[PDB]
Amino acid sequence: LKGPELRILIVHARYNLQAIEPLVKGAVETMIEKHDVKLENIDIESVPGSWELPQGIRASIARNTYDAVIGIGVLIKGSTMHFEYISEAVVHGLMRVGLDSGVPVILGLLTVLNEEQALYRAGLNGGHNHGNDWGSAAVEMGLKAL
Amino acid sequence: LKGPELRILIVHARYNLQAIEPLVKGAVETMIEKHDVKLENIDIESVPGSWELPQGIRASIARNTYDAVIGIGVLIKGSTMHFEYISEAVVHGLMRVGLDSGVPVILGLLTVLNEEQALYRAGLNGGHNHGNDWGSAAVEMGLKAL
Amino acid sequence: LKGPELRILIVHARYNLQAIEPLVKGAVETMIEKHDVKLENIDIESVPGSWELPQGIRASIARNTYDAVIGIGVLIKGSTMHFEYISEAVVHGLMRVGLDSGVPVILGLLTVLNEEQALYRAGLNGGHNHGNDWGSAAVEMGLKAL
Amino acid sequence: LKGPELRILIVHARYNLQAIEPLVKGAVETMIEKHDVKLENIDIESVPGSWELPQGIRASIARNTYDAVIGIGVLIKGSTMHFEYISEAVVHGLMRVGLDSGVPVILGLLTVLNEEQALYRAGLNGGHNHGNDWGSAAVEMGLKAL
Amino acid sequence: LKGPELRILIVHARYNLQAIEPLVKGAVETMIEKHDVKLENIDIESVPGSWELPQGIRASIARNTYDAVIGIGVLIKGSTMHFEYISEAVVHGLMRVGLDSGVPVILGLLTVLNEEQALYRAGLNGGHNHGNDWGSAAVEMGLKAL
Ligand SMILES: O=Nc1c(NC[C@H](O)[C@H](O)[C@H](O)CO)[nH]c(=O)[nH]c1=O
Ligand SMILES: O=Nc1c(NC[C@H](O)[C@H](O)[C@H](O)CO)[nH]c(=O)[nH]c1=O
Ligand SMILES: O=Nc1c(NC[C@H](O)[C@H](O)[C@H](O)CO)[nH]c(=O)[nH]c1=O
Ligand SMILES: O=Nc1c(NC[C@H](O)[C@H](O)[C@H](O)CO)[nH]c(=O)[nH]c1=O
Ligand SMILES: O=Nc1c(NC[C@H](O)[C@H](O)[C@H](O)CO)[nH]c(=O)[nH]c1=O
Repeated sequence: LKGPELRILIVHARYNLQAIEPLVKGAVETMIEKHDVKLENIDIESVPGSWELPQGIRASIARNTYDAVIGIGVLIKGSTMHFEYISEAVVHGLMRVGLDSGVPVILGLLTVLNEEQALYRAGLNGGHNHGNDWGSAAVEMGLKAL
Repeated sequence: LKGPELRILIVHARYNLQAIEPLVKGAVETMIEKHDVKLENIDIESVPGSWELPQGIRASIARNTYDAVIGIGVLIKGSTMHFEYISEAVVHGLMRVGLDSGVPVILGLLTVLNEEQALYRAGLNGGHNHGNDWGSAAVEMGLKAL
Repeated sequence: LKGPELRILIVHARYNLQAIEPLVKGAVETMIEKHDVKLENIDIESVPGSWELPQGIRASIARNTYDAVIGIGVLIKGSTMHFEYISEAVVHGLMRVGLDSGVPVILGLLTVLNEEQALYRAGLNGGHNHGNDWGSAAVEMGLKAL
Repeated sequence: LKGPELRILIVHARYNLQAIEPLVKGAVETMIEKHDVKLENIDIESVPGSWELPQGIRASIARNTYDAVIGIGVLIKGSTMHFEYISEAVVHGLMRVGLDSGVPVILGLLTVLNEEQALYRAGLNGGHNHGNDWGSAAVEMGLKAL
Repeated sequence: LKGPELRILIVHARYNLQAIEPLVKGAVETMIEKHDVKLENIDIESVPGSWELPQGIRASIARNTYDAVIGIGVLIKGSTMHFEYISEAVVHGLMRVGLDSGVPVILGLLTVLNEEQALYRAGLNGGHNHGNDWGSAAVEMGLKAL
């Protein structure tokens, strides 16, 4: 599946940047190299934390036109219930924004127990980079939308 | 109950295809063989993962007209909280799409602890294929809708 | 409280019929015998499972006019997380349908760990039939709605 | 803070009346004695159970005009998952009704493990009556609304 | 990032004031000192408890115009399930208000097991004041909104 005409938006948070960067890279590279997406057609915005993800995406969806958007963030369990509540709220938020707008929203949210799990799913320490999968999913949903 | 005039949509994810195929088959066969649904009147779309299910269904519901739709996906517990949050979000999502559109959405989502449980509910290893039940449910809700 | 003019709708699922029948009976009998509701004024629809409850109710609410509706279903914990997710989604769904329509929706949903608990709350094995309470609640909310 | 002109609505369920009455009293008395709210300006409706709370409040909010409303109910953990699902649904429902209507809805819902805990929070057995706090909150939000 | 023209709203609850004051201070000081936000351009409202947070914010969002709002509250686990249900409802409520209005809502909600954890995240006893981070997040989201 190739989408030379696809316009993709990527909004990522900045918490746990060590895990986030590889994820964004994987997503971008895969779209470009495996799906012929054009670098100029990929916008990359960022927000402070995962909580801002739904809101950041919604604001951008109103500004420009995209065929698909990927929300990327990394939530790690802490000592409080903060993680549980934010996670639940962000996941529902992302789903709402996609259903409300009609624009496919790909879930690049990692909700892990600790750092190691995040890094692993970002392709480090022998793991598989999940951003790659998200890249392909974005392309696919973008096309099926047209 | 027979629905020769019913138009049914089936959207399934592609994760855990070993479990998904039998489910789709069961659903289709049952509708055709037990309810006189016409093969030509059954559309089968697919999406990457369960997360795309609500969005895929919504997009299609807008394109064409269906009497009922079946969302099929298989979520398996992993090492992180990913499973819990995606499950909760997809289930609420599917319910929303059905209530928003007025089109009956049948739940063919399996949320299991491991592969064996999925395969079992797909009719393998002595289990009962749940896709069959979903097929009948779709037909029934489609008729009651008219 | 008597509601001779009340029009009540009862939508019940068909899973765990052993527990469902007594519940419907209790609800109907109580409304008729204790509240003077007229048998002709009580519609009884059914759907495959609890998941279809919100959707079934919504469809009917659009067709005819009712003063109150009772959603009856029985969900039993199985081996997977299926029970937890369906339960949460159905409960939110029923609440939405009632708030969206302005029509009182009485919760006749049992979310139990096993069969015995269901049967018991259906008035068998020394238990109290909860359908009765639901019957009275429906009548009361219907009147307060007018 | 005094609100002589405030019109307050109180909707309470009837389950666990032993705990509910003290709560309503505390709320009413505090508003009157500490905030100069007029007895004639306080409406008190009731519903069967906590599930009817959101619906009861919504119906009344449409009938008359209020500056604030207090939802009072007592949910006690039983042997099934009933408590968990009803609790979650009612809390979300009350929040929705307030955000939808723009009318402040004060949470006078107790979600406890057993009777003792309820009675205690109702001011009995050495406890502090929480209805009092709700009374003050209602007055405060009602004023800030104007 | 500097926002001399930004208008920021801060709504905080009054429960656990020992933890709330430092949080508000941190937020305000950071915006002013690190982002050139003007003291006159920062409104600070308050509400009784965290439950009133979404409602308070919504009311204010309707009155005036803000570029971003920060919701600050502290919920501590008690002996009942009260904490769990209020937390879930408030977090979803805040997300809704931001998505509904299009105005960025920063989450300054602490959901902790005990006081010590709250104080610690408020910058006391060797901890880092989280209000600071919230201040920067507000400024950032406010600008990206314009
Ligand atoms: O706290 N842990 C995390 C976190 N908190 C930041 C929050 O999303 C937000 O920026 C403000 O709290 C309120 O606006 N954000 C993440 O993306 N991952 C975490 O693991
Ligand atoms: O991860 N496990 C699973 C899964 N992840 C895929 C996800 O739904 C989606 O494709 C992207 O994450 C975000 O768009 N999807 C499933 O259907 N089952 C699983 O068991
Ligand atoms: O599975 N257990 C149960 C159940 N599944 C059926 C489901 O509601 C529905 O019919 C289809 O899954 C998707 O449309 N329905 C119940 O009322 N109780 C249960 O205990
Ligand atoms: O069951 N326990 C409780 C309860 N059930 C009643 C329910 O709210 C309703 O009246 C009907 O079920 C469906 O309409 N209601 C409460 O306020 N507290 C409880 O502790
Ligand atoms: O109870 N514990 C807490 C609490 N209850 C107050 C509640 O938010 C509200 O004021 C009324 O209950 C209903 O309107 N509020 C908090 O901000 N933190 C807590 O730790």
